[PDB]
Amino acid sequence: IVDSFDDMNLSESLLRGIYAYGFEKPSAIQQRAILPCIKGYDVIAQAQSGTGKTATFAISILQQIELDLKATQALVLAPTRELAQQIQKVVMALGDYMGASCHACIGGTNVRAEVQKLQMEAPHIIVGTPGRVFDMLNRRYLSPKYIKMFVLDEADEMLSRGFKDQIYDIFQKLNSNTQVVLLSATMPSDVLEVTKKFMRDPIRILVKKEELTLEGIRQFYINVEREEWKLDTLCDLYETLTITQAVIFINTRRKVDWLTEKMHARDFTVSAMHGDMDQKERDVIMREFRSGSSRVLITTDLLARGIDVQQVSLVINYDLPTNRENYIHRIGRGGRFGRKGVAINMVTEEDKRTLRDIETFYNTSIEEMPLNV
RNA sequence: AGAGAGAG
Ligand SMILES: COC(=O)[C@H]1[C@@H](O)[C@@]2(O)c3c(OC)cc(O[C@@H]4O[C@@H]([C@H](O)CO)CO[C@H]4OC)cc3O[C@@]2(c2ccc(OC)cc2)[C@@H]1c1ccccc1
Ligand SMILES: Nc1ncnc2c1ncn2[C@@H]1O[C@H](COP(=O)(O)OP(=O)(O)NP(=O)(O)O)[C@@H](O)[C@H]1O
Ligand SMILES: [Mg+2]
Repeated sequence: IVDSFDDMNLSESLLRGIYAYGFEKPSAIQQRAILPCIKGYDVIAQAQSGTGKTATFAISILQQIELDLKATQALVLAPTRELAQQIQKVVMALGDYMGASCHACIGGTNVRAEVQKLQMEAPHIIVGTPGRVFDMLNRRYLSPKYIKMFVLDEADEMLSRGFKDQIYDIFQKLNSNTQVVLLSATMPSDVLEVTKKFMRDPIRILVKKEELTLEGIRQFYINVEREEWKLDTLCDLYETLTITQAVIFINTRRKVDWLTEKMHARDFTVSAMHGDMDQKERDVIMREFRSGSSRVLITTDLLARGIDVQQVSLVINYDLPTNRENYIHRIGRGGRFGRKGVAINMVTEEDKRTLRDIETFYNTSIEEMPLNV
């Protein structure tokens, strides 16, 4: 445990970028994981939502970069285009002063423009989503020759059944000596088993499941009775609220579109976000929510992981998540870096089992919503 | 399953 960025043997010009970004003291995960990452160990880093995992790996990557080698030295993957873009902006701002280059390799962007930029000069760090990154590797416009660090953010999503093969196909193009770093708020037992295909006696920084939920996010439930409409329950509640910014999670794209329309039909101002929209529209919606121009986003799990909007203080689970790990991530959209937030769960009878599994596994208190608001 | 995840 190192409690000061000055105590981490970081180059002075990386420190200029850290302090310019506004950080003053390292968070708990930063105090524990930056040094092992810099030293080149494989690291599994679990830590509570919103406590600074991004800068943990960005700082470690930037300290390792050989700036005058104009070649890609580090590859970071994320499960969604929005998260990859967010991560890219953090690395680029931390690395700006020292002159590290960081390029986003994500789907839905002009390929010719990207290929020309890569042809101009290989960026030091690539942050991307797996499909586009593997495409660029396969076309040979991205070279793995000097990649010595491979970071999976949201690692347990990236190593799930639907992604692990994409990750493994990219991993095949990397040198055997590549350092591997995995970070997530959740690290379930099945994923930790999978990590042996990727990693060599790694350092494990884990959180006890009964201590994972954030103290500052008050969790509540509302029972929806059999004859009641969940839509009325949300609208009645939504009226009695003064929102700064809020996220409402829905399990399907179809239902996001439907709910957005219903809410507009009751003169509520919301915007919708999901993965079947054009990337230009996704970018606009995200930008307007980050800036505070729209106050309430209705979304799928596209935005459950990693997305950081400080002003979000309210999460509503209109549908409960289909796996318990996404519960942690969804409610973690509020309460970023020690702010107090609220999460509200709508619970129909068929939802009780799901919510019960969440409560007992994480040993967390979910209380009946009071009238205080 | 859902949700994500290249190009054309
Ligand atoms: C089991 O096979 C796979 O894992 C493959 C396929 O799944 C794959 O083709 C694949 C998709 O299939 C429907 C969809 C996909 O995203 C969706 O659809 C995109 C397009 O619309 C659909 O093509 C648009 O964006 C996404 O919606 C927004 C990415 C993707 O990448 C793949 C791929 C295949 C070849 C390739 O270079 C030759 C690059 C990517 C997977 C892959 C394989 C290795 C490494 C990473 C990813
Ligand atoms: N040392 C720090 N001091 C102050 N703010 C910080 C520090 N590190 C990170 N932050 C901010 O805390 C917020 C959360 O950081 P982020 O890296 O997104 O968290 P995370 O641990 O990855 N959360 P998640 O992916 O949802 O599990 C961002 O606004 C960061 O700028
Ligand atoms: Mg994160």
